[PDB]
Amino acid sequence: GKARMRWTPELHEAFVEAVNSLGGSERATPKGVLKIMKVEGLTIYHVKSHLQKYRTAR
Amino acid sequence: GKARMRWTPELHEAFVEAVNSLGGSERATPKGVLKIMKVEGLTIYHVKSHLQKYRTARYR
Repeated sequence: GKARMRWTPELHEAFVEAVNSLGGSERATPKGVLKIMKVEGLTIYHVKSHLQKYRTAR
Repeated sequence: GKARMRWTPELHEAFVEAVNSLGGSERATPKGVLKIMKVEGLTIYHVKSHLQKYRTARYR
C-alpha cells in the first residue's frame, strides 16, 4: 500500500540534527527539516511520516 | 566524533519560553528547562551553560 524510506543510521542522524536545530520535535516542521537536510530523493511525505513516528517514539 | 550542540535561534527561543514559564532565569532550574524542552541529546550541562549566561543577560 505504502512505500517507506530506508532510514539508515546516517539519514536518521541527519534528521534528528535538523529537528533539534529547529527547536525539537514539537517545533520543527517537515518542510523546515527537509530544507535543512538537503538529501537527494527525500520528500515532504517521507519526512512528515518519520517526524510523526519520531514524536510517537518520543 | 561528536556534534557540537549549537544554540540556534529556534532552540534558544524554546529555551526562553521554558525559562519564562519557570518564573525567569534565576528561578528556573536547568533540569526543569531540560524537561520542558524535550530535545534528544540535550543535557543538563548544555542547559546549565546557556542558563548561566542568560542569568547575567540584560534583556529577555
